[PDB]
Amino acid sequence: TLKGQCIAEFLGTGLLIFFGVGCVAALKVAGASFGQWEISVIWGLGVAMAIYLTAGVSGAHLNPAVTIALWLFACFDKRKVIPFIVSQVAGAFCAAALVYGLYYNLFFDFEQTHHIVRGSVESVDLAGTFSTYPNPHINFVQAFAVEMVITAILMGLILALTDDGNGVPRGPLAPLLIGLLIAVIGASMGPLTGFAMNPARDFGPKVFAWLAGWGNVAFTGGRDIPYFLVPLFGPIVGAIVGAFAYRKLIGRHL
Amino acid sequence: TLKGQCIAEFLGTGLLIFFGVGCVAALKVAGASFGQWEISVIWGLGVAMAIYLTAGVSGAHLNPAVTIALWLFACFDKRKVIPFIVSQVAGAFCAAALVYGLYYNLFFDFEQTHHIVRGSVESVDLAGTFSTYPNPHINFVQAFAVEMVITAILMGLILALTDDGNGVPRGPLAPLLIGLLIAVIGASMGPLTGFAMNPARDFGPKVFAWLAGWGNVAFTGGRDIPYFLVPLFGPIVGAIVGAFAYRKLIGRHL
Amino acid sequence: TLKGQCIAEFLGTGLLIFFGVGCVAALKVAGASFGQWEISVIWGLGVAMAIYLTAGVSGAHLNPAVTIALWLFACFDKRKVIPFIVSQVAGAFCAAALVYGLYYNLFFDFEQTHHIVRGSVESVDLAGTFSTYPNPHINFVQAFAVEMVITAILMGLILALTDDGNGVPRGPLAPLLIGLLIAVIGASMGPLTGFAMNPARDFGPKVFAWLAGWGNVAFTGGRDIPYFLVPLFGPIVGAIVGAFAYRKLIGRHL
Amino acid sequence: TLKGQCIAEFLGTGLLIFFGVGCVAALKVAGASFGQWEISVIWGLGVAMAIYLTAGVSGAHLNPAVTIALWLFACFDKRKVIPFIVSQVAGAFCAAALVYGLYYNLFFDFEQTHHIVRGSVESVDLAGTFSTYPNPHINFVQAFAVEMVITAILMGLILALTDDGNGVPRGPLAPLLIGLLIAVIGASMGPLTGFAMNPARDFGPKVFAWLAGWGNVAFTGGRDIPYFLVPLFGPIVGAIVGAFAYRKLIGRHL
Ligand SMILES: CCCCCCCCO[C@@H]1O[C@H](CO)[C@@H](O)[C@H](O)[C@H]1O
Ligand SMILES: CCCCCCCCO[C@@H]1O[C@H](CO)[C@@H](O)[C@H](O)[C@H]1O
Ligand SMILES: CCCCCCCCO[C@@H]1O[C@H](CO)[C@@H](O)[C@H](O)[C@H]1O
Ligand SMILES: CCCCCCCCO[C@@H]1O[C@H](CO)[C@@H](O)[C@H](O)[C@H]1O
Ligand SMILES: CCCCCCCCO[C@@H]1O[C@H](CO)[C@@H](O)[C@H](O)[C@H]1O
Ligand SMILES: CCCCCCCCO[C@@H]1O[C@H](CO)[C@@H](O)[C@H](O)[C@H]1O
Ligand SMILES: CCCCCCCCO[C@@H]1O[C@H](CO)[C@@H](O)[C@H](O)[C@H]1O
Ligand SMILES: CCCCCCCCO[C@@H]1O[C@H](CO)[C@@H](O)[C@H](O)[C@H]1O
Ligand SMILES: CCCCCCCCO[C@@H]1O[C@H](CO)[C@@H](O)[C@H](O)[C@H]1O
Ligand SMILES: CCCCCCCCO[C@@H]1O[C@H](CO)[C@@H](O)[C@H](O)[C@H]1O
Ligand SMILES: CCCCCCCCO[C@@H]1O[C@H](CO)[C@@H](O)[C@H](O)[C@H]1O
Ligand SMILES: CCCCCCCCO[C@@H]1O[C@H](CO)[C@@H](O)[C@H](O)[C@H]1O
Repeated sequence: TLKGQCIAEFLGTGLLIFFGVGCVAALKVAGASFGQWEISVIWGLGVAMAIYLTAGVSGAHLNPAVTIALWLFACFDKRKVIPFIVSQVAGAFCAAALVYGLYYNLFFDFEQTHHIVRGSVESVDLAGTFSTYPNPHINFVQAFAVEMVITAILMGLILALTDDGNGVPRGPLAPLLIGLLIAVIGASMGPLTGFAMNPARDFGPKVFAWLAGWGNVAFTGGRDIPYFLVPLFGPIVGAIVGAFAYRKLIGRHL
Repeated sequence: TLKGQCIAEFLGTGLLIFFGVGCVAALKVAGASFGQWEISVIWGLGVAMAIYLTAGVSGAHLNPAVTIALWLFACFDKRKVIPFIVSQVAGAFCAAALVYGLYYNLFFDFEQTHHIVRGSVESVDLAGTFSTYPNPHINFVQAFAVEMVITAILMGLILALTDDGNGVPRGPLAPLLIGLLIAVIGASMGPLTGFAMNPARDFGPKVFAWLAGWGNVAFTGGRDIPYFLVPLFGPIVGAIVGAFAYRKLIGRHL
Repeated sequence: TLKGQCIAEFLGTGLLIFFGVGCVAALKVAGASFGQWEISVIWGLGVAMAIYLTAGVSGAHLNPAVTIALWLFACFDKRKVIPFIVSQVAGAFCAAALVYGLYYNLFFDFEQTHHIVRGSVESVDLAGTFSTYPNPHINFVQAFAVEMVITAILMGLILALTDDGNGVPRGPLAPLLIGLLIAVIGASMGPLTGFAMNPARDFGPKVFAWLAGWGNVAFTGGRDIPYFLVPLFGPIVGAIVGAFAYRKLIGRHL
Repeated sequence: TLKGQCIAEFLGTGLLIFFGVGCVAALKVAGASFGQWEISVIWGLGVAMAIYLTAGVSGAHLNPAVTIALWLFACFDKRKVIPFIVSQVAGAFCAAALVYGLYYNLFFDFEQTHHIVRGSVESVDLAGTFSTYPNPHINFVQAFAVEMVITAILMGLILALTDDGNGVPRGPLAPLLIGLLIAVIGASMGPLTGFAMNPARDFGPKVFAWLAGWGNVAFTGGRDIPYFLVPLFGPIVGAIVGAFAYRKLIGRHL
């Protein structure tokens, strides 16, 4: 039932944000030792678990860019596109709230200790706990290209890993492999834009940080062009290219 | 036979405490370099091995919260609930003793070198080798919510990973995936309460540290409200919610 | 179709260079925390994904040394040897360009900040982002022996992991295991020559760095004997030994 | 054929020493960043590959303690016990020589730079590249207990992971899981005695270091009681206990 699938998409998306935002909070306000690889593998494995939990019900999109691409290139029912997307964004938002609630005290003590004013340009770093912001050395267009390229890779490899007509079927290994895929993308490209690749994963938590005291910088990242636009459209404009490229360059040759 | 299952639960629970408490001892008194992720993945993989060793005999609960939840939502024989729980706690206690016995000299030389009085409030850090204690910035109720939420997630995902009617069956991959699940929980939430999620895993070693010279602080953690209560009830009150949530939100939609 | 296989070899080789060169760029110009193991596992998993993507089409050589060895010991069609090799080198070259394009600004700001003249002997370190260079303490012949030994091991274990007549078939696990194989080679021998083991993986990006401003040092590494020769021939002269050794010492005993 | 099995045991044992001793050399003389977990996982995965390579031919013992235990509790042909053990020790010795040959220059430059006299008590640290030595805070008997306990665990879990009558068969996952088992043992107990658990893995390289200039300390570790005895007998006296415990406590209940 659609209602059951929307619930799964809500829970699955919330689950990966819980693990994801959770580990970044540990790094930022709990002093945990996490390198780029550790942060990336935790996000990836977190995603794998979310897939294992919801694949049997909704098919585990847990990503608006993936839903839209599967609609355009996988015959996914267009009537379920918006219901899935609203569920994904709602789950991400709620999970972000839950993580903030559990780490609550550490956020305030860190801001107090380091004299950080939440909502200021300097608080964007802590806001990074919830969503993505661009590397200091790159601009809007450059950040957009990054998200576009990595999401295309994400979509393309998701199709390849789940395409049973491509080599030996992965079976139950598929979700795990998708998690490791996210891990290598995060390790190789993460320093540039925080490998968002998912509109729900970014906007939901951004809206929460906005409500929790970070204000407008949660959306702009302290940049002239409001940054939230990149994690919103770059992934969509990227998953479509990825899906297209797979069928034309790999599938059409299987 | 029940006697055979209690032996397996004793060994399995002891095995994961051996690996778990062992790596934390290495970190604390042997100067090993371990970040939050490393500590978490070792605990998780340690649990996976314990499952591989005992699943075929007892079903590998190795956790009182899991036993009680499987009794309430999986038709697990109620007559085996207490026998399993006593075996789990006894195994955890013994393994803790074994690890202390192997690292014995390093404990005393570390305390001597750093002028630490075992049993004092400052020795709670070393006591952390055996069991869990709350992050300095959070209190009793906050720590209780953490354990409740993560154990619910643990139970829920354990059911999802072992539910063959949910997507493609994991088969022999299940235990490993459960280990990785524990790893991501430990990495994302571990800095808050040491992701106990298991009454036997915490109480058994706490009782040992109590007997080995840490005294009352082993139970209180140096807090007004005796901390041991959290790792004792939070997990139980959490595994039940998790089990419930799975059947109602995911299973009922498969 | 051969055209379809050359496209897959181009994409697959480009994919592993993207992830590989990407993570090294993060380490060198983005300040990411990556140890030898992290760098090695990312390269390995990156290779695994490239295999999953192309195995079903071309068989996933993604390495000139592997193509030549499979031709000499696996009846691989000799008419496809050169088409595969040109595709592999072209894909590696293009991916290197793409990674440089995404990290563009970080390269210049790093060189500016650390007063590094691109093209100078001191810029060889940054050039290391794209390809391999020898450890300061070893010379040409020593570096050649390293690449020869590790590629022989690579080829031999690739055959063993994919040989269904050897123990229990790995099935869909094969690519992942090959990735982990590369990871352990990189961790144990990587500090010596950057575990190139693949002519396309090294020459393509070297030619790019040459064109992007590093000049002649991209090829020589600042050594009397032009270093590029080692990653070019050592792997070939090594994959053949490895393939030979497998059939004679292991296969002939199955 | 026995000759073919002895060759596989020689190669397999040599392979894991190559990866193992290789990564420790990187850490000690090549300045690579490796924590206890990284070193442990590399050794483990290295062992997994050695198993994948030789399991189909010899059954992949690659360890005298395992051969002897399988003879006493698995009906392994006693006529092949000594031939296997000589092959294991010879392979370990040769691999150690090969690793030293590839890292040759780094050893001398490190000793020169840090004014270390090879053969002196202070050179035992570098000798640690090849084999195991006890933690400064523990003595002979304590080190013996460690090796005994961990090898018993090793043997017992190897039997459990390969016992198809125990839960869902692992199939091709078995070797990998055994590698991860070694990884968690190394992470939790490695700081105490270098988790030798294998007479061939320790004696062979010790004999090499002895011949390569470390002299008598290679065998004694600079201790009154010659240390080499522990990695020699502790594992044997431990694998037997482990094998026994498995059949009596787990197998007899399947
Ligand atoms: C299983 C799903 C449970 C969802 C619980 C959501 C709990 C939200 O948590 C709450 O969020 C508030 C706003 O950020 C904070 O101010 C509170 O301190 C916090 O407890
Ligand atoms: C599940 C629904 C959660 C809704 C968002 C609640 C966020 C509460 O968060 C609070 O917001 C206040 C106003 O910004 C801030 O001043 C506080 O510091 C912050 O704790
Ligand atoms: C699913 C995502 C839909 C996003 C629709 C656009 C939401 C824009 O949101 C708006 O962004 C501005 C940024 O400066 C702010 O000034 C506004 O307060 C904020 O509400
Ligand atoms: C296979 C299971 C073996 C269980 C052996 C338990 C060994 C306990 O070990 C002992 O514990 C004592 C109390 O902590 C210490 O004082 C001793 O030094 C130590 O050797
Ligand atoms: C397997 C059964 C083990 C029972 C617990 C034995 C713990 C012994 O441990 C010892 O306890 C003494 C009293 O606290 C302390 O003074 C010592 O420092 C400590 O080594
Ligand atoms: C399976 C777990 C059952 C636990 C039952 C409660 C055990 C309480 O244990 C008690 O805790 C107090 C804490 O300050 C101490 O003062 C006591 O000495 C100690 O025995
Ligand atoms: C899906 C495959 C897309 C291939 C795109 C290749 C893009 C190359 O990228 C370009 O490379 C130039 C030379 O290094 C740089 O100067 C540019 O700044 C960069 O954008
Ligand atoms: C996909 C085809 C890419 C072809 C290579 C383009 C490399 C452009 O790279 C540019 O090269 C210039 C000349 O070396 C340098 O001076 C610049 O600093 C560099 O950005
Ligand atoms: C598939 C790989 C084929 C490689 C063929 C040899 C290419 C050599 O390339 C040459 O190397 C010299 C190094 O100093 C340079 O001086 C030249 O400018 C460069 O073009
Ligand atoms: C595939 C198996 C190849 C085995 C090759 C063994 C090579 C030994 O290597 C040699 O060892 C000597 C003694 O340590 C050193 O002095 C030499 O420098 C080194 O090259
Ligand atoms: C494969 C057979 C290898 C046999 C062992 C050769 C070890 C050579 O190693 C050499 O040994 C000399 C004597 O100790 C030392 O003085 C040198 O420093 C050392 O390089
Ligand atoms: C398979 C392993 C068999 C080992 C048999 C015992 C080998 C002992 O070896 C001996 O050890 C002594 C240690 O101080 C040295 O003095 C000798 O030079 C050395 O040859």
